[PDB]
Amino acid sequence: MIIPVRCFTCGKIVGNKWEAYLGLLQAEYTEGDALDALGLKRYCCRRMLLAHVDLIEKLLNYAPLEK
Amino acid sequence: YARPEWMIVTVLPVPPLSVRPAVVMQGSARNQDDLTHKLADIVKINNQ
Amino acid sequence: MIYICGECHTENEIKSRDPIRCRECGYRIMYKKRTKRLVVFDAR
Amino acid sequence: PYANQPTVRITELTDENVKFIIENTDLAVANSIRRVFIAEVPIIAIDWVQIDANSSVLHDEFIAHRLGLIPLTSDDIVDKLQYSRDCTCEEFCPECSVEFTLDVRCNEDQTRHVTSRDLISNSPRVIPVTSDDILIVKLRKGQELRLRAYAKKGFGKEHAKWNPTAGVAFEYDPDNALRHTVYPKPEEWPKSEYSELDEDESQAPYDPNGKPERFYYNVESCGSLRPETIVLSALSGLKKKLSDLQTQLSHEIQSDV
Amino acid sequence: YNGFTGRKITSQIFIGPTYYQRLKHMVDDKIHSRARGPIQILNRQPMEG
RNA sequence: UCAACUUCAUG
Ligand SMILES: CO[C@@H]1[C@H](O)[C@H](n2cnc3c(=O)nc(N)[nH]c32)O[C@H]1COP(=O)(O)OP(=O)(O)OP(=O)(O)O
Ligand SMILES: [Zn+2]
Ligand SMILES: [Zn+2]
Ligand SMILES: [Zn+2]
Repeated sequence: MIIPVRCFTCGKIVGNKWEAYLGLLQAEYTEGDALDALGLKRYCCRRMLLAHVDLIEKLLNYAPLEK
Repeated sequence: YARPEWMIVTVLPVPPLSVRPAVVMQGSARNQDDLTHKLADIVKINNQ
Repeated sequence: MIYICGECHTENEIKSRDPIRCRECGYRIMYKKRTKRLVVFDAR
Repeated sequence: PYANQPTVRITELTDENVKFIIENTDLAVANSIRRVFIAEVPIIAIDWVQIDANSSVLHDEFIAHRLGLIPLTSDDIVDKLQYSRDCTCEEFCPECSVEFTLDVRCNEDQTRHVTSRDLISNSPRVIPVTSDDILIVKLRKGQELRLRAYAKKGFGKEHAKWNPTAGVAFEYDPDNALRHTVYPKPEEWPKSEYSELDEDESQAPYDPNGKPERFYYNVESCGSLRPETIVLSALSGLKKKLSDLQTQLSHEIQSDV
Repeated sequence: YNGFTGRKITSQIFIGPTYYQRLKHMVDDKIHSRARGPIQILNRQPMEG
């Protein structure tokens, strides 16, 4: 739903890297090159960003219960 | 222990209420067991 | 209590034994609204 | 009949990483040092959350989880702070905990990214490793997150939120000479970064009298503690565990006498 | 490397990222115990479920 | 704190 803080396997913080990952993907960088630029080295951490599905954006489309 | 005449039904045994419990909902209503309804039918026909 | 409206999201106060209809929108789905008492969550 | 004298050589030292080599040490001591890196180095993390208002899509305990996983600078005061159990005061106080507050509302139309930057600490030494930022939640217009949190000292044995390190790389015998791992086809196996072998030789010759020594460590910090002080705190904590064990052992021996 | 002792595991182990699913069957929903609890009306025997 | 029925899952 939202990018997890900390990779499950090791615990490196991956929560701060999702917006930068998306921006690098918009730049031109391939997924692997963007992951390298963010500093993700072990495949455990690269799985976190590479396989993440951001549903929080779809959930934000619904209007809040209390405005 | 068993005479052939006793096989023919002249008196129908009515089971106790333990055999046919009254099924209670919310105290608002009391459904009756299938046996109670069948015995009611039998009593009606017998009275007729 | 105070019930938030389902559609117009405006809090309306409905007494007991009163029909559930929001004033000014008429929607029939209200929500009870979060409690004042606070619950502690362990971050674990 | 006595302990060997270990030696340390630090190869790399960066704000996020310490690469070092420990020589003339036992495998058990080295492995337990690594184990203490992971699990028994104290750190500061949020363990109490009280959410006054959460209209975000994520439920309250999801928000609390994410807040707990957020690293917090614990370089100096984690040694000063006491555990909540040790502290005399009921619940939590400045000595046993640190207080954070979050009051964010998305008044504007554009989606508001609540970050670790929005967490405000009562004591300046603990900050959420902000000096991007960890994203706690995204708020649509009209959605608000208000909460108070208390961060306490603890170590990774309690919960992984208190792990001070990301990945501890531990290797010994880079070229297989003790044959602790027996390769079915040695040539197919990639050389280690610490390997000193020539490219032709897949494995070093079997050393019958050898013992695991010259352990290689790479300790990556999560940012809460500096990677050097993770290792120093681990050594000190292991020494303190041994000293407590010795004190209890002496007391029980005296009792038996 | 063995986590408890630090020694290399002799047999090299197959590791990789595989997708795993959490099925809805959880132990907390299944654990059950009975001791002189509620009893049915007709059979006067322990209830079901 | 009822009971019948159905369907869907678990071995
Ligand atoms: C091995 O035999 C067992 C038992 O006989 C018992 N059992 C299961 N279903 C039934 C049933 O409908 N009726 C009756 N009477 N018994 C039943 O289950 C059988 C096996 O079934 P399975 O073949 O699916 O076991 P996997 O081989 O599949 O095991 P995985 O790798 O998933 O753990
Ligand atoms: Zn990782
Ligand atoms: Zn309304
Ligand atoms: Zn205190």
